[PDB]
This record gives sequence, C-alpha cells and structure tokens, in this order.
Amino acid sequence: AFLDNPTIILAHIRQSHVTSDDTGMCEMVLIDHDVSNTAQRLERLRKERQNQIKCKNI
Amino acid sequence: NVPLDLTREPSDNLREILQNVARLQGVSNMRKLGHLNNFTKLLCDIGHSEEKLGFHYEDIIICLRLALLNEAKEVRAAGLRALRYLIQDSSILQKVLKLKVDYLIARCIDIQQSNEVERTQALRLVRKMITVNASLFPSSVTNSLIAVGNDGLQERDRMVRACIAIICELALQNPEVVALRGGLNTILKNVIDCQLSRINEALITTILHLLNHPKTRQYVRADVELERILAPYTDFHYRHSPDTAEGQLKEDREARFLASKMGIIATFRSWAGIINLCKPGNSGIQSLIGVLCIPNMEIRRGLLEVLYDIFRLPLPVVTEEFIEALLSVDPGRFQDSWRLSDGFVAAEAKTILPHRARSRPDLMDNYLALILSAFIRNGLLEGLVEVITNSDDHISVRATILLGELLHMANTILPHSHSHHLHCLPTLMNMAASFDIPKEKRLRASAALNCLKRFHEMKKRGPKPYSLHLDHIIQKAIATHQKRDQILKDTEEALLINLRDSQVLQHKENLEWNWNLIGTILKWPNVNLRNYKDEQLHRFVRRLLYFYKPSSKLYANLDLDFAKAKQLTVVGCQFTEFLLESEEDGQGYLEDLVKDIVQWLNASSGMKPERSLQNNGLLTTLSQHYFLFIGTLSCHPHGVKMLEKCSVFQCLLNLCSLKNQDHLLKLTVSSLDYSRDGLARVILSKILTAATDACRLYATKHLRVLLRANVEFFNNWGIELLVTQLHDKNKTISSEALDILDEACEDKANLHALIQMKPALSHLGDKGLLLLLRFLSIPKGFSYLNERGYVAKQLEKWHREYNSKYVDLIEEQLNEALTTYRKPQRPHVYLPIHLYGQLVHHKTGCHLLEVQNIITELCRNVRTPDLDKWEEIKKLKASLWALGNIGSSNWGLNLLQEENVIPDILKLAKQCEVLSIRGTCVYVLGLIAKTKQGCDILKCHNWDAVRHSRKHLWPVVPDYIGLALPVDINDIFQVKDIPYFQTKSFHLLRQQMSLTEIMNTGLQEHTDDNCLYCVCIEILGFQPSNQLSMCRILLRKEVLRLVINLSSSVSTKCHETGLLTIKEKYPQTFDDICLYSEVSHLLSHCTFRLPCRRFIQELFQDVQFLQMHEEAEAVLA
Amino acid sequence: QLPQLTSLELQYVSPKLLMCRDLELAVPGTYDPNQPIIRIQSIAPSLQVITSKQRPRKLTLMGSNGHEFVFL
Ligand SMILES: Nc1ncnc2c1ncn2[C@@H]1O[C@H](COP(=O)(O)OP(=O)(O)OP(O)(O)=S)[C@@H](O)[C@H]1O
Ligand SMILES: [Zn+2]
Repeated sequence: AFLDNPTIILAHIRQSHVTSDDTGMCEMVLIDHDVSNTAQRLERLRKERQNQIKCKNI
Repeated sequence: NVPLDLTREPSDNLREILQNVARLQGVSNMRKLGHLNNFTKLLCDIGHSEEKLGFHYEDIIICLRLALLNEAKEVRAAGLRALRYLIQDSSILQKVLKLKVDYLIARCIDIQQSNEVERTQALRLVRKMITVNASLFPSSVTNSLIAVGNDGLQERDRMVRACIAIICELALQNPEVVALRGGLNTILKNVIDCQLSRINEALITTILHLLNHPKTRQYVRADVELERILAPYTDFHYRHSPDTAEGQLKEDREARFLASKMGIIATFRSWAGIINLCKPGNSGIQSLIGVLCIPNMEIRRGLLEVLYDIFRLPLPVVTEEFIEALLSVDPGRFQDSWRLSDGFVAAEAKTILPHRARSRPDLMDNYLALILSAFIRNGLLEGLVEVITNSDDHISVRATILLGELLHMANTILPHSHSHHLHCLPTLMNMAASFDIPKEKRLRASAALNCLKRFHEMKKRGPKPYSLHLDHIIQKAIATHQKRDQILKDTEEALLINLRDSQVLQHKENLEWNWNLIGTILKWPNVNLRNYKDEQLHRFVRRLLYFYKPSSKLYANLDLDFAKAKQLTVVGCQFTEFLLESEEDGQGYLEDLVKDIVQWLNASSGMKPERSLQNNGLLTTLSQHYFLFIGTLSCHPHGVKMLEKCSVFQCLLNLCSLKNQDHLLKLTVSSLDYSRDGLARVILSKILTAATDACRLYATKHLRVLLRANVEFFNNWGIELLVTQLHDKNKTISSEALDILDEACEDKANLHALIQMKPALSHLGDKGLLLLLRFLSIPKGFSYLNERGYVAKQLEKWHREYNSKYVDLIEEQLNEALTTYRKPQRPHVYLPIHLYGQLVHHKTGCHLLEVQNIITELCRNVRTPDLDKWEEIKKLKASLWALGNIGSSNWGLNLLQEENVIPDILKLAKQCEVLSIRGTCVYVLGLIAKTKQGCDILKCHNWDAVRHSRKHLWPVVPDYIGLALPVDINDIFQVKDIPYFQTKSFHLLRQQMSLTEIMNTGLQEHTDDNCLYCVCIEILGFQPSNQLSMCRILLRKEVLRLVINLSSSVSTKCHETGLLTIKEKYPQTFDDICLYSEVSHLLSHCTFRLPCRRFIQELFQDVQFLQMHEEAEAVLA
Repeated sequence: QLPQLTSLELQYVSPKLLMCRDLELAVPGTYDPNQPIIRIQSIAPSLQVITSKQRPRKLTLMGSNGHEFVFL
C-alpha cells in the first residue's frame, strides 16, 4: 500500500478514529472546523487527626 | 445575558474583561460565562486587530487566563472556547506562549472532575494550536497528553483515543517533541491493546511513516521500538501491563494475540515495514520464523493464522483429517452471495469463471511475489516442514494446507530461478526416505507428501459450477465451440430390461423409482420414441410426464435441500430434451408439458385475479426449476419453434413489465439462450431497457456470465447492449456497464467491435476517459481520434495535470485493495490505463510522442530527484510511473534505451532513502518486464522476471505479465544506518533531619521567565510580588522535594501522605503562585503517572491567587 | 512473569546445548584416575524448573555408558 504523504495519513487517522470509536468523544473532539479524591483524603485525614492526637509520647 | 452589539468596541470589550476579572468578589459565575459568550460573539463579528479592538493582545490574554482558574466548569469551558477563537496567527500563539498559559491548559486537561465538556474544548484548543504552528508546541500539554494516553485505559478514562489521535497528528509535524517526552512509545504500546482494526492501523501507520523519511527516521531506535509489536508471539510469557486484574488472564492473552496479529499484518502492507522487518541483520522476521520451529502448541497455532492472512489465503476448518480441511478451501465452495435473493448467477460466475485479462500486470501478484520471496529467503519452508512433522494433527493439517498453497503460488507468481528448486522439498523428502530415524517421523513425512500431491490435484482440477443454471450455460458454450469446428445399440432386449428394472411401470409410487436407470434409459443414444414403437415405452413416458407436470402437484411440491433434488432436475431436463429428440412422435407430450408450465407461470406471475402472489412456493420448492426446462428447450433449433407454438415468449414479455416480483426476472434472464438471434434477445433487451432498477442492474450485470463463458458472436450484440446500457438513467447501472466494457475490451476482436460504433465516452467520469484512451492502442481508431484534434488535446493535459493524478489513482486502488482505508479474499489490482502506454503500441503514436520531447524531461527528473519535500516525491513517482508505462512494449524500449534510464531506475530501487519510492521502483521495474526485450535488459542487471503469460496454468519452460524481482531479495532491503537523535543539598539534609525538629528562596529553577506571574512585571508593568507571612522558605523546598520524589513512582503513598499532612497543617503554603509555577514547570519536564499528576494538580485547586487578579484588574483599567 | 516459569526448552533458551550429540568432556563430578572415564553423550531437550525462591533447574545429561545423570 501507499500511505506515506501526511495528507492521506491525516485523513485516515481522523476517519478511523471518528467512525470506529464507540464512545462519543472522538466525533466531538475531532471536529474538522479547526482542522475529587484528594479532597476526600484531606477530609479523612482532617477528621482522623483531631481524634489522633490526645496523648504525649516521650 | 445582556447583549447590545451596537456600541464602541473598546469600551464594550473593556467592560467585558473587567467583569471577567471580577476582582474575585461580588460577581457570580453565570454572568461571567454570559460575558464570555458575549466576548466570543464580539470576536466573531468584529475582526481581531489591535487597532479596531482598542487594547493590546497581552491584556486580553491576562484577562482570559483567569477564567481557567475559575471554580465553575462552565466558565472554564467558555474561557477555553473564547481562547480558541483568538489564536489565528503565529504571533497570537507566540504571545499566548510567552505568558505561561500552557500550564493552565495542561491543568484543565487532566482533572477528570465530572467534566466531559470542559475537557473537549481543551483538546480542540490544542488541535487548533497544532494547526496554527506545530513548531512551537509546548512540552507541558505534550506531557499531559502522553500521561493521559499512557495510563488512561486503566483509570477508565474516556478520552484515551481522543488524546492518542492528537498525539499521532502532532508526531507528523513535530516528531522531536513527541520522541523526547516518550510519545512514540505510548503509540507503540497502545497498538497492542487495541482490538479495533482501523484505529490499530492508523496508529501503526504513523510509526511506519516516521521510518520512511530519513529526517524522521533519526527519531526511532534500531531494533527495540517497531519490533515490540511482535513481542506477544516471540515472548511465551508476555506481560504487557504491570498491574492488571488477576481475574482476566486468558481473555487478556487473546486480546494481545489479536492486536499483535492486526499490527503485524498491517506492517507488511507498507514498504517502510517490509524493509524494516526483513533487514539482513538480526531482523524481526527471523525471530518470527524461529519461534515457529519450537513445539509450543499455543504460539504455533496462532502464527499460522498470521501466515494465512498475510498471504490472503482462506482458512480451513479446525479438524484433524486432511480430507475435511481440503474440502473447506475449495475455490468453488458455496457462498451466501450465490443465493437467488442475493446474487443469483452473476455473483457466482465472478468467482468460478476467470477474468478475461491475460497480460495485465495485476500489481497484487507483484506484491505477493515480493512478500513470498522475502519469506522464503529467511527459511519459511523449512519451518513449515518442521511444523508439519513435529506437531499435533490439528496444526499438521493447517501447516500442510499452508505449504500446499505456498507451493502453488510459487510456480505461478515467482520467476523460474526462484521456483525451480522449491518443488524438490529436500528436508521433507530426505525424512520420508530415511530408514534410520524413528518410523513415526518417516510415515508422517510420507503422509504429508501424499497430502501435498492431493492438494496439487485439487488445484489443477479447478472450480466447478455449483448451480445448475451456470452449468448449463458453460456446457452450451463448450458445445457450441466444439460443434462450430468439427455407444451400444440396445434395439429391443436391453432396452426392455432397463425399462423393467427401473420400477416405473411396476408401481406408480413416487420417490421409490430407480432414477439412475431412468436417466440412462432417457440418455441412451438411439432410444428416442421414434424408432422403438413400444407400448411399454409410451406408458413410461406418460407416467414420467404426469409426474413432472406442475398441475399434478407431484414434482413442483418437493422443497429445496431435498435428499435427491439435483438428480430429479437433471433427469427432468434430459427428459424434456428426449421428448424433443423425437421431432415427429414427441409432440403430444411436449406440448402438453410446456402448456402446463405456461399455465403455472401465468398463475404464479399475477396474470390472474385469484391470488396474484405465489412467491411463497416458488422460492422454497423445486417449482422454480421450470425455468431450467425452458432453458434446455430453447438451445435447440427445433426447440424454439415448439416454444413459440405455445404462448411462452409472450408470457415472458408480459412478465417483464410487472413491478412486484423481481426474482422471476432473475430466473428468466439466466435460463434462456441468446446464441442465435430471435425472440430470446428481445426479452433480454426489454429487461435491459425497461424494467425495475434492481432487475435492470442484475440484467446488465449478467453480461459477464455471457462474456467470461466465451459465448460465440458476443462482439456483435453484447457490445451493442453495453453501449446502449451506458445511456441508462441510473448511475450504478452505467458504472457497471462501463466496468463490463473495460473488462471486455481486453480482446482485440472486441475493441475493434467497440471502435466501429463510435460511442460518447467523454460525458462520463474518469473511467469513461480511461476506456476511451484504449482506442489509441490500435491504428484503426487512433487515426480516427487524431483527426478531430484529440491526441494533442490530451498530451498537454496529461503533461500538466493527469500525470500526477494517475499515481493517486493507482495508490487509491492499492489502498482500497490491501490497507482498509475506504476513501470517501484477494482482489485484482489491475493497472489503470496510461496514455503514454497506449501511444507506444503502434509505432505511429510512438513517433508522435517522441517529437514532443517528453522522455528527456522525465529522464532528467529521475536522474536529479529532490527527495526533500513531499511534492517532489510525488513528481518523482509520477515520472517513474510514466517511464514504466512507456517501456511496456518494444517501440518504447527503443526510445527509452537511447537515454539509458533503466540503470538509473534499477539503482534507485536499491539505494534510495525514501522507501515508498523504493517500492514504486519495484512496481515500475516489474511493469517494464512485459516483453521479452525488457526481461533481457533486466537480466543483465541481475533482475529476474516471469517469462510466461496468464494463458496456461502449467506452461512448459522454454505479452507477459509484468513481474520482476531481484535475484537476491536482500539487495533492496539494505538501509543506511542513521544514528539516534539522542547520541548527537537539602535532599541529603532531609534524610537525617525530620520536619518538626528543623522547624525550630526555595525555588531552584525559577526565573522571571517561566513563571506565571513574574513574566508580567516587565512586559505589562505588574507590581512586584509581596512578601509572604525563613518560616516559609523551608516548607517551599520541602514540598518541592516531595513532589520531586513523587516522580520515581517507587513509594507514592508515603509522599502523598506527606503532601496531605503539609496541606492540613499549613493550608497557606499552597497559595503562592510562584510555587505553583515551579511545580507546573516541573510537571512539564518529568514523567509523572496519571493518578499522581491528577493529585498534584488537585492540591492547588482550592486556592485564591488574589494578588494576581487584583494587579490584572489594576493594569486593565 | 516469574511464577509462570515452570519449564525450559533448549531450542528456546540455549540452541547450542541440544546440538552436541557427543562430547569429549567427562560427566561432571564423576572422574577418578583409576576408572574408565564416562563422557557426556547427550543432553535432554527439556528442563523442569522447581517452584521456589531461587528456581533451581533440573538438568539431566546422558553419559556414554547409557546411564542418566540427573543434576540440579
Ligand atoms: N404419482 C403418479 N405418477 C404417475 N402417474 C400417476 C401418479 N398418480 C396417479 N397416476 C396416474 O397414472 C397415469 C399414467 O399411467 P398411464 O401412462 O396411463 O399407464 P397405465 O398403466 O395405463 O395407467 P392406468 O392407471 O393403468 S390406466 C397418470 O396420468 C395418472 O392417471
Ligand atoms: Zn515568580
């Protein structure tokens, strides 16, 4: 086969990604016009730390 | 919100960006996004220019980059969208990159904070950035995209493919920034977990494109990057992902096998992959053959599927006996397309009957011969023999069939020197003849040889007509060809004995008769009811007649797929022909039978008011074979007279008009005989001119069945029918007729018949012009087109425009053939018609071509190639194809050897840097070898060619098919090596000193440039940074060393907990933007995993950055 | 992929050990100057790896006198 020039390669990439992507995104992203877990961890550590420090270690 | 669109643009946009900056107080997000939409509309309707806008670009950028820090996803998406509409030149992008806004975009990409609309605008913006200027792409967004595509499948991210597509689009215009941050590795490791064929091939094509040109070939390692795709096969215990679910371990293995197969059979379709996998060193093709010779019944059974679909061969069924898998690869096996509803006879004739072209190049054969030679050079036959002997039966049968197919392909597409010592099979014959080895190996080798001979017999048998209409068609054609150019008596005794043992007269119970004896009593030479006047014979005939009549409802009711259904139809055909054999005594029966058939046909067609719909019985019972009886009755001259005595032809003429039943037209168009002129051609012409569009299409497609079957006098009426079909209102019918004409024009007797009736082939597409160009190939027609000023009008047209469009045409054909591109089993890639090839044929247009001085410029272009841009490579390809079409005959080698250009092409086919033209040169050198003088010229330069044509299957070793191959296939696989482009204090104090005890600037790589805020102080007159509340210089370098240690991914939990405790204890250390700038510059230059990167970016989320917003609002007004 | 290693083929791991078929070396560990030496004739083409922390292979040669010498 002859897929060597960047134009045919670009067209192939765009069409193959657009048509054969089950999930929505590809057609939305490849429009040809232009051609929290840390908060949960912080909450857990905050609540734990208040209970945690109640004693003195020598 | 509140748009006016009628005011001073400066004051309006100033109010807009002031409300945008919002001073971080008293402004809601909804009104801010409304103002952002207003600014987008203002930028749309009013052109962007620093004069008509009233403000410089820097102010717009500094007021727009603050919407990316907004907490609302809608405002962030609106800011990204409004920033995309601003980037329209290289200067705007350069200024957007001077301020470190790429940090904010890379941040907006990798949050996955329940926002699949805000992350789409970011990718659209980076695509616009790549489009505007790809030589300035920042490394931050590059690293972000690489991290998303590298570890996005495990985190269930839904933007994986959308990021890999952008990475591949970026690697075409800026490969250094993608190879530096390790993007090519992401691409290559993303093809082994991609089951989708089109995406897998679009991913492998960019890697195979970087290896094509040298300037990009410097960005790929030697034997470790491309050869990764065949690691699942070469590595018996292959682990792709380091951390995967232990529940799925076999499904993962099958997915890896499927993806690796789809990538391996996709690198062998490109020249940059063929050359790079078959290099003369320790290549990746020898590692694929070597692991085939290891008794591992899991890898060995999976490599055979790749070998089968590499050579485009059909797979046999999974069995243990050779005689059952040999039957499944029969070229004539039934297919679903051959059913009456789908493709009744026209699709069946295409498969079994051969093409009319016996000298066309058929580039597919060239490609397959090159691949087969490259595989034989590295020892594939020895590996196949070792698989045949020392393996299981399930794999032995499949390897024996593959070896048989390869051995048959060898003596068909390979030059004699390449295939005159392959049929010896020394390693198998020495094993089958050695009585020292164990007897099991000897016996299985002998069995393999026997199976190979059986396969060869099957191959030299040929495909046979599966159906009963095509069988009669071919038999009638053969009989006509035989009779155009030039047994026992059984008087009274044996006849009566055979009539007695048949059991027809003993009892009238059907399905219990001896049908073999009936067939032989009907087919015996001199038994014709005209010389043997016996009452028992008349009883026999009357009983068979009453059985075969449809009104009796005896034969017309048996369903298809019956135990003995073909035999009953054959016996009926020879019976209605035996009745015709008695022209004076067989009227009372034949007339009755045909009249009953006409009654049934008029009742089932809809010529009655009872039901007018009987398709439920014709389609599922043997009553549809009553068209075969009329078919075998219309061949004989005395048959058509009897057929016209009854209203048969009028019945078909009336049936041609209806619109509800399309199967009846298929049945009547594939049953009648059109050998002689009469009422049989009128029905065909009526169906071809005035009928249903689908029926008309099938009728015009049923002309290959009359062409490939070599029906006599086809050039008289078939050519005229195709010419009148070219004027059809429907477009698909016209294109099909054009294709049939292009195939029929391969015979000179047919091209002379087409020229004698000058058609109008100019008002059609490119196919019509390519068909009309064939007229020049012969003087009678070339001299005709030359008078009306058509050759000189086409010469300059092909010189300026269509020489570079022919290469696009042939590349499109090759791609549609074997790359699964589909521009908006093995096919036949026949070479398109080239004007230069037609002008050289008759020595009169040859001089007309030589006086134009066209060979000199083409020779000069081939001798002085640019090989730097992609337009000059296109021009070199066009020149090579033109020179190869010129040297397709003996009058072209004369004016082609005066310049001595063939050595230049032969040297370009083995020393060029670009590999696509190195394959184009192979195709052109093959095309050169269509004549004896061409092969003689090529032999002096050590290039063999096939000296036989496509006329005979087994030609005796002493116009041709164009195929040329080097004597040593490793000559064109030499690539010049290009070196890789890479070869061209507190951290120790923290080890022994803790944090609480040390409590009783810190930015290493921080300058005025590369800081989000500090860049503005000189350009936009920002007020200098305030002094923070040595108590804070320590925590700064502490969080810096923590985020540095978080990069090794060795112990991420400890550093994450440390960062969390630092955020909990001092929530103000994550407020200085001069630290966020540093950590973002660190993210833009290191390899962080996706979860760690998301955590780091989320640490700085609930921050205010009040001073920058205040200074932006101050410098604004 | 270390727990999956439970057998080794000589065609895959070391293609030079299974193509000896004769040697002048004596079988390791068995040589005394007062006895006829036993030469290494062949090597079995398959090794079994013992599932442990160090994974010791189970080599088995074939001496010139027709007796199998199993090693570790
Ligand atoms: N299934 C059948 N197949 C052939 N004939 C049948 C069948 N069923 C009934 N028949 C009758 O058999 C007739 C043909 O027999 P003839 O040629 O007249 O020989 P035949 O022996 O004189 O018949 P008959 O009944 O003795 S007068 C048919 O036309 C029907 O009358
Ligand atoms: Zn700074």
